[PDB]
Amino acid sequence: HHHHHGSDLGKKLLDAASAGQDDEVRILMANGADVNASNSYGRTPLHAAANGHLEIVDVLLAYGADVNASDQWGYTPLHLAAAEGHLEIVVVLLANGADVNASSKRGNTPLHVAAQSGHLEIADVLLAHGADINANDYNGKTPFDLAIDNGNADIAEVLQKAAKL
Amino acid sequence: KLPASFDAREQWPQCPTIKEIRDQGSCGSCWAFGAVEAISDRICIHTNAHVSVEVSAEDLLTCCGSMCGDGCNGGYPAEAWNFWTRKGLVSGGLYESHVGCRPYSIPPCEHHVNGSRPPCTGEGDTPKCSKICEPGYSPTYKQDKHYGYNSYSVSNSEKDIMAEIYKNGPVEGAFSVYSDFLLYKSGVYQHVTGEMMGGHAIRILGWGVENGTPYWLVANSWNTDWGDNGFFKILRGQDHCGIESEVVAGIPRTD
Repeated sequence: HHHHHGSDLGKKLLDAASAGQDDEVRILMANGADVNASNSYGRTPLHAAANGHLEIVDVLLAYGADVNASDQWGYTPLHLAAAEGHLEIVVVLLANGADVNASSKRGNTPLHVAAQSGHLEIADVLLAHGADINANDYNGKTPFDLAIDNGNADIAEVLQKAAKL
Repeated sequence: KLPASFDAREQWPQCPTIKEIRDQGSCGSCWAFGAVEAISDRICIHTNAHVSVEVSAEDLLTCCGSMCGDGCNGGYPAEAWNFWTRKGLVSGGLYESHVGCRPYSIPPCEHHVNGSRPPCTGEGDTPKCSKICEPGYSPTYKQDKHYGYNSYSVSNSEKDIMAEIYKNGPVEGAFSVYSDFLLYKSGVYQHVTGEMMGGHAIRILGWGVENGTPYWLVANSWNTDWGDNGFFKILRGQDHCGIESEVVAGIPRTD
């Protein structure tokens, strides 16, 4: 899961995925580009696509992208889609095997980032698919703590409810 | 055909930020400083100095999020340049300079040298994304945003990196830091000994030859009493320490 697949053609695929160039990613993948091309930061085309490029997420998954690739800070594509609020990408990643409880090097899970960023439906979908509400980050904070510390009342209510059971 | 030496400070004398050295403070934000420094230089170069601004490291460091990495705990230059093309960046100068919308909030410190400022400490806490300008400043945060037209990686090629700096201005790069690099004062750096301390991002603004050794001219963000007034030279042409392997840049929106 820790890629560092690096090359000229890999730089092109990473750039096309981060620029939202759907047709250019299709051309590079139809001609042998490495779907998990990476670099010294462990970032892959699917991490770049998680930043709101659903059609590119679908193409890279069709070519076998590692859905749980972890970069040098321990973030996976699911952490980034949850942080940026892209509900449909979070749904597709989970339907393709994404680890709902992946923990970054500073202990941040996808649920911590959705509670911190104020993305309620994403928090609800991760919760329903198994996210650990008692996970502590580097600062001993749980997702409820971060929702509370960031003023996201609705998410804190949902998390408060889930601990009640 | 490229000259044997090139210094963006000499090629674009009317762009003051190319000469300036910043201080990231007790925060692992080199990824952010290399980006806003080179972006500041390119905004001036590509508007023929009609627009000269210090781009805010604070804005980039606090608002990008996990797409750019971990704030004061390390970050990712390619997504920093992407954020500038996406959301833009406001202006913002040095700590307590009151220059721009969001000047840097982390105080300067001594990096691997003795001096009158406090010693740098462990990576601090990342400051909050506060989308509001300093009270004394006008325009508003939204109107102060400067946007990039595009961003891109440069190939791991000495020649392509020189051509890109020559034509479009300073770029951001990263390299592996070994402990002998922390003691740099002058000369062309070449790793000889020391433990690996990690990858660090910087701004490359030129190249030359010194003592028979080809080199890249680089700006660090450890203030001016570190290195050679804040700058350093490192072996060029051999992807030394990975210096030619993670170069990124981009063109500003001339709007």
